[PDB]
Amino acid sequence: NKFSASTVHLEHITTALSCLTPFGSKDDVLIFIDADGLSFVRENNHVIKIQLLLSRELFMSYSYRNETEDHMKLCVKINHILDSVSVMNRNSDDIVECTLSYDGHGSPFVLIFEDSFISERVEYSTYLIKTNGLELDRERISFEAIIKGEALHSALKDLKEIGCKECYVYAKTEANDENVFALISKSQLGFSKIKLPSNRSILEKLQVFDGDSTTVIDGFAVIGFFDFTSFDKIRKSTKIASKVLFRMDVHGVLSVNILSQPGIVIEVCMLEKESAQTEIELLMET
Amino acid sequence: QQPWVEKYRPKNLDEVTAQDHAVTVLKKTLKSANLPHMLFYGPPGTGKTSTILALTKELYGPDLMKSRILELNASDERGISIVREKVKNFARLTVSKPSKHDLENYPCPPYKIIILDEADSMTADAQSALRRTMETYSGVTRFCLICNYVTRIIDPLASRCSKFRFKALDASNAIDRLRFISEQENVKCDDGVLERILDISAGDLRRGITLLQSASKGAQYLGDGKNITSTQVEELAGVVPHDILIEIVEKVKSGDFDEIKKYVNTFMKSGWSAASVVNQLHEYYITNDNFDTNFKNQISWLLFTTDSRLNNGTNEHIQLLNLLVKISQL
Amino acid sequence: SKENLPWVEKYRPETLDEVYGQNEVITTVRKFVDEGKLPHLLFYGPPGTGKTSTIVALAREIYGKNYSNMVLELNASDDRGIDVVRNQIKDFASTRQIFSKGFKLIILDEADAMTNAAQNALRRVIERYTKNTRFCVLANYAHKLTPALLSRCTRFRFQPLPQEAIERRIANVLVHEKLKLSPNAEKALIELSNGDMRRVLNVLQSCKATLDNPDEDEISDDVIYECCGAPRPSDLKAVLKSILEDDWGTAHYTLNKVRSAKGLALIDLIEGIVKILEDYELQNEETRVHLLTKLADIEYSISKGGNDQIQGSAVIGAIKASFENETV
Amino acid sequence: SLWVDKYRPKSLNALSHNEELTNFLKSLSDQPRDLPHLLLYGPNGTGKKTRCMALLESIFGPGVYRLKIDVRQFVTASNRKLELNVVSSPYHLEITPSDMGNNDRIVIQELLKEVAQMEQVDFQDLAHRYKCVIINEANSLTKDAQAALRRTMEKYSKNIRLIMVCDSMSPIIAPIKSRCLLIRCPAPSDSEISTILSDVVTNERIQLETKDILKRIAQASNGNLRVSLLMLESMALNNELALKSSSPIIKPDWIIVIHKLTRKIVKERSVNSLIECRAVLYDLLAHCIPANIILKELTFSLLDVETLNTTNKSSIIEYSSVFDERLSLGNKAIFHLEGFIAKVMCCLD
Amino acid sequence: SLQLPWVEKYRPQVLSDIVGNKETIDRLQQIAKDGNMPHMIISGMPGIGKTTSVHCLAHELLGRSYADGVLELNASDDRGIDVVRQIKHFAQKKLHLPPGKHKIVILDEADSMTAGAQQALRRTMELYSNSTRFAFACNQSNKIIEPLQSRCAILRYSKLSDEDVLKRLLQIIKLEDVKYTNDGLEAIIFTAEGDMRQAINNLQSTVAGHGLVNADNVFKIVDSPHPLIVKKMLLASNLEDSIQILRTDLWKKGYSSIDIVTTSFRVTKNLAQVKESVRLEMIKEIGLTHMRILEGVGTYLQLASMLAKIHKLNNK
Ligand SMILES: Nc1ncnc2c1ncn2[C@@H]1O[C@H](COP(=O)(O)OP(=O)(O)OP(O)(O)=S)[C@@H](O)[C@H]1O
Ligand SMILES: Nc1ncnc2c1ncn2[C@@H]1O[C@H](COP(=O)(O)OP(=O)(O)OP(O)(O)=S)[C@@H](O)[C@H]1O
Ligand SMILES: Nc1ncnc2c1ncn2[C@@H]1O[C@H](COP(=O)(O)OP(=O)(O)OP(O)(O)=S)[C@@H](O)[C@H]1O
Ligand SMILES: Nc1ncnc2c1ncn2[C@@H]1O[C@H](COP(=O)(O)OP(=O)(O)O)[C@@H](O)[C@H]1O
Ligand SMILES: [Mg+2]
Ligand SMILES: [Mg+2]
Ligand SMILES: [Mg+2]
Repeated sequence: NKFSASTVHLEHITTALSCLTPFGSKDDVLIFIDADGLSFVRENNHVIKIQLLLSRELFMSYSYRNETEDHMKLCVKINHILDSVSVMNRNSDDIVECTLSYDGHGSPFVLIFEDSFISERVEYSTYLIKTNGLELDRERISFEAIIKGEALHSALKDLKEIGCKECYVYAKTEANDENVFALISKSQLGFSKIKLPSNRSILEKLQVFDGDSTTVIDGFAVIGFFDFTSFDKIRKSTKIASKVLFRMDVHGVLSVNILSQPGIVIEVCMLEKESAQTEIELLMET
Repeated sequence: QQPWVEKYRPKNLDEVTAQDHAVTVLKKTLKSANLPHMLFYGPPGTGKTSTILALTKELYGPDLMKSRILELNASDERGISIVREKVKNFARLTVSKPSKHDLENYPCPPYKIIILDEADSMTADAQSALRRTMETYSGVTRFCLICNYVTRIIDPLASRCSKFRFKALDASNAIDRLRFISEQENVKCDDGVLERILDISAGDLRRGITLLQSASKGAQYLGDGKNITSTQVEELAGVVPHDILIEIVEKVKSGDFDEIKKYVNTFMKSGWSAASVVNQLHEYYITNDNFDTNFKNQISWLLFTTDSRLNNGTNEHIQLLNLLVKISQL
Repeated sequence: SKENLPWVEKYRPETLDEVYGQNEVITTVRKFVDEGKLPHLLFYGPPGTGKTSTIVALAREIYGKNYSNMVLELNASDDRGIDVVRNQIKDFASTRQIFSKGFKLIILDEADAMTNAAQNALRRVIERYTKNTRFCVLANYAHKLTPALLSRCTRFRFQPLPQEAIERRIANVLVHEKLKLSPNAEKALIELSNGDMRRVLNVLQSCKATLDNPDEDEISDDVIYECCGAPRPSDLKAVLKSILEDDWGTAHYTLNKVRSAKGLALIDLIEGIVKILEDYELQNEETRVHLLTKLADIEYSISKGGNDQIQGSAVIGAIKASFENETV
Repeated sequence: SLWVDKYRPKSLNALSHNEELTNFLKSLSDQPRDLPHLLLYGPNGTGKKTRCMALLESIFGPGVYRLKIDVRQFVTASNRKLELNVVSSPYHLEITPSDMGNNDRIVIQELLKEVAQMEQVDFQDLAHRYKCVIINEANSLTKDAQAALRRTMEKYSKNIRLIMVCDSMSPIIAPIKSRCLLIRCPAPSDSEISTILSDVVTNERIQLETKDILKRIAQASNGNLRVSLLMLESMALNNELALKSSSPIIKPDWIIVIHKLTRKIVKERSVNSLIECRAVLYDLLAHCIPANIILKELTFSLLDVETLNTTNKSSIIEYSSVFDERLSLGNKAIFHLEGFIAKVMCCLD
Repeated sequence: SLQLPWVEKYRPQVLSDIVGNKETIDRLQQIAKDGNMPHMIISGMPGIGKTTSVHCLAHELLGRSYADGVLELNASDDRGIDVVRQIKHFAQKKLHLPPGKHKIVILDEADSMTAGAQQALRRTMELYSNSTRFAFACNQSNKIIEPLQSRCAILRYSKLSDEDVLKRLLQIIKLEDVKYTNDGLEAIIFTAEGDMRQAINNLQSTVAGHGLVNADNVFKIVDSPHPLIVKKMLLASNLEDSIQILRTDLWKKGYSSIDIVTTSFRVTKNLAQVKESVRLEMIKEIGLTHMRILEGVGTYLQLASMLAKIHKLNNK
């Protein structure tokens, strides 16, 4: 078997699968197999992409005896996996040892559930491969904000409750410790604003650059016009996030980094709309 | 056991008679791996389904077929939704890993075949939703379309599919196969028989083997150990006897409308098929030397119109009577 | 890899250099690409003329390694309803192109199969995000597209491929497969294609498979006619001569013998005779009308099946009838 | 019960109106294991269904006439719940897909496919091994249910066999006819119908006065045995258990209505007459009488008028053929049924 | 990668740059200045300025409040009854506009809206007529329900003439300093067929391909409208010429047979100098050919037979 991974903490992979649901629920899923860990990649409409990673440390056994190629790529549907694991989690209270397996190209993705009495085995059919171009430039970051998970989840839930057809993000740090970070929404209520606090427990670090990630300046704000349909795709991932890192460059790509508690790392890349700017500035100067 | 049609079905590509222009190409495919998209069209009972099944068996084998073959026919739904999801998903599937036995005994090409039999019954939208499915996944999936009327296949789809026409199986190219079946079923026949069967069965070997099976059943039942004669096969087929045809044409020569009306009324009670009597009248009237060029020119169109009307599913009493009245007034 | 592919897909052009026959449109789009402005294009023409190849090669010379992040290709194999247009296309157009290669491209292959609601909704997506995206529409039937959609798209017509382009591409295929083709065989191939590259490639593949020794063995016209199952020119001329001059019985016997010699169908013979009839110098002008009407009826009936022996006699009668008014 | 059902032959040896066909059926039933798919075609009421049931008895032994009705329901492409009566036997099955309309496709693709998929093997299983399904009125299948049958009865023929009864095989597609053995059932001669009626009156008390009235029944029935027995019972009930030579040959009401229509057409040829003809045609169609039969009977009543010359009759039959072709490839029957009449009275004038 | 197409680069921004419909454009300018713009329905054919005039009207009318005053909805946006119940909050909004000015709701492509949406639009147009005004723009006015057309002033835009197309082409050319000749511009107008957008696109394509706008360069990349070739084919005297057109200018040029049949139907509907009996016979023959084409027989012999039948019914 070119790849084999065993674990009993099935809640982690369950949260990995429930964090992949927001990006459509009946479509194809890319799984990258490498020595470092197990990663799921999903892309929607060429505008947003998620990338979860299950590290080797999450499995007691992680062989990867494959030698011809450094990384293995397979494409399997997500509806099949969801519909299977949904009925498999009927007796999840039992001590289940999940076993992932993949024998190479042309072989199905195996998912064995052993309870020491019953060994359910499922072979998922692998499809042809149609996902990196949607990555921010690391030398062009205009703002870098570290936000707590609970606050961001609450803000996203509020924006959902307000409707929030369109969304805006602000990143301004003035001369003093005036770190301003807000999530403005264009909703039925009108022009609503959710301002994150400047205190260090919610907003640990805000740093605004001149599109080079090296020169810090104050008094200038970076504006991001995002469709809330794509912005709500990170709500289910922030629900289990300890700290969330926000990064955006001048090309209009927002990279949400979510770390869970080791737990699971979630990377979401989001594209910016064409594009109200003066209205944003006037509302936040007010 | 089983009907001789489902008992003498070609198992390999060497048992497919009368179609070498396509079987040779499909055999050359076995050594190579560049099988194109195929469009099999021809008259009914010419061997298209048998040819494709034999090719599939020879390419994959019984074990790998269940994973590398998808067959969709008119007996299952093939709407736009099915075409856009199920066929697309099967084309998108990865080629399954062949076993060591399969690799050591069968060529095992690195692609799968989607067989769409009776594709003429598919709607135009469903066929349009196939074009890019075939084009994009051509290197991992192959398509075979089976139909009887090539016009019912849209031009874009017919362009991407290699066209293989299956010839009609007449007495000059299928006599050997029917002889083989006869000698392997111990069927005794007179000289001339097994050729009249193929003449009655115009381009159809399925019917020329079902007729032979029925003749053999009856001959075994009667139990005199005598050969099967042309009369028996003709009667079993449904061919009108020559005396009845001569009476029909004499009535036509008479011209009286009521005489023809009453003879047709008493003839339709015998249950004879209108197509068969029309065909026999065609043979008589065209191959005879007692009629002028103008008579034949007019009657050819008359028979053509009658046959076209009959093929549409119309009353045979009204069409036969009209044809005979018309032939009486030329 | 690319050696186990059908010749229709193995020889798909990758650059605009390899697209032959369509010269004016290729020149115009190359100049459009170089000048940096690309309008909303609409490609129209018969199937297998090189529209998809042309647009894909253009979008590879316009983007490059990011041809997968800048181009959104939707076709008939994908659902393209009102919701799809309102959500997927709208979100692809509104988002930014990461500045990569300027504008983004949307290729709508087989747009003639799209519903009228989707085409009507696409009108205000084409002309609103034209600053960020350019739409290309590929269609074979222009009557299925709304006039408004035709208004906002630049129409380029893909003509049927001329003889010279077919000859050049056949030479490329031959050199790449180590094959030999006689001039008469090339004539027959270019004539049977009817301005179609895919038919040419399929027939050439079948010809290669037909030959015993694909190398050292040439593809004569006889091989082409055997594999494609078309009547020889001499057969059509002989059948026509027998119908015109000989009596009914001799004409019927000659037609039957010609068809049984190589298992020729009746529809191909009808088409071949139709062309010669089209060429004739008729002097009554009712000959032409009767010929066309009767033979079209026969062809339609054949398309629905029936007695294949009644239809041949019908053809002979139609010809004799029409060519009796010529002498009138 | 009716005399058509009470005296129905219930075996292959009880058939007495065609002996060559009975010999052929016996030959088919001698070795039931390799029985092909059969298509019985011939005039209506000759006994095709009786012959099929006799053959099924001969192959599966007695047990096939114990019919019971099963209610089977489907759903169309959309959410249209549909019902089809399924009369079944321990050894065979009978359905009438034409009774459900244009949606016989779902019936063929679900019921027949399900029965054909089941092997019927009973602990390592001619008799209760393969299955026989009878398709009544195979002509009315709408050119698509016949497409779904091409593979159903070719791939699963090991555990199912098809025997369909159809009057005429013009509307049946060529692929369906190719896969099946054609069995022709000619109509009985008047002497055979007279003999059958004589047997019935011998087992009954209709108290015939002359055996030249049974010949009149046979001649008036035009070779239809069910109709012949129906008239026999009719007269033998209206005229008491007594059949005098003056007894009136009873004909169906729609037939005499069509004859009245014919006489009206011959007499009156005017627009108002055309409207009254339309009213009568609508009344006939309100009784679910098929339009092709209406046209056929109207044409053959028009051709029976002694006051019409040969040219008028030839024009009538030509118009009948043209409008029958139109009716076949049509949606509303009234248009063609009215066009035929209009042309008829435009020609007779 | 920085240039915009000439269709969008030269889209008029003021009502004075909208050629054609002289009287309608003057009326629109008067409404822009006076104010009190009524409910309007703007119909016409593609490429005449039905949206470049409603947007210009809204601009010149609202002006600085063109962001909180113009609620633009089109087919690309969802416009169900639920949306019509976005159109209610916008109407209920109070904005301090100059005297005589009203908010504008530009419902582009109102012919594609659902009937429930229109039945609710009536409620909105009835309860909030004193603050906001609705400007429907469509291609066929009959697709808007009569109760909505009752409350609106219908303005029908006619086809743009050759002079108003030539004037705008000359303006665009002087702005783009391209080279031309009279015959080339005449050919561009001829192929435009009353379409300004198509004329601009053809001029842009000709300039890009060659640079000089003459007849040859225009006609080698832009084809003469095929409806006119269909009309020429159907009006031929003898069958030789008609079949000759059908082949050379329609079959070998790549036009599909079904397209030819549909165009022939429309041409026959709008044909002149032909008797009604002849016209209906030609309609019947074209319908039969359309039936044959749709059933699968898309052959040149069917079209030749159709032309033969048309000639046969013409000469008698
Ligand atoms: N060339 C052939 N050699 C031998 N048997 C043949 C040949 N062609 C047809 N048959 C026989 O014909 C019967 C049916 O043939 P099929 O190929 O399955 O039918 P078909 O060609 O698909 O016609 P359809 O399905 O109506 S289009 C089988 O019993 C075959 O054995
Ligand atoms: N001009 C050309 N030069 C070389 N090969 C061509 C040319 N046109 C077509 N082909 C070949 O024909 C194949 C099919 O043509 P495509 O361009 O893919 O389809 P198409 O021409 O757009 O026709 P439709 O409308 O999509 S069915 C290509 O993959 C090529 O192999
Ligand atoms: N009257 C006009 N004068 C000048 N240019 C015009 C005029 N009308 C349209 N255009 C041009 O056409 C393009 C804008 O098209 P529109 O006016 O929006 O077409 P339309 O009349 O709205 O037709 P529809 O309904 O959208 S298909 C631009 O390139 C304009 O320059
Ligand atoms: N050989 C026969 N002897 C006596 N009655 C017969 C015979 N054949 C048919 N009949 C009568 O004809 C009636 C109807 O026959 P039916 O099965 O309806 O023929 P079809 O299937 O052609 O309509 C039956 O009720 C039966 O009594
Ligand atoms: Mg078949
Ligand atoms: Mg294409
Ligand atoms: Mg508009």
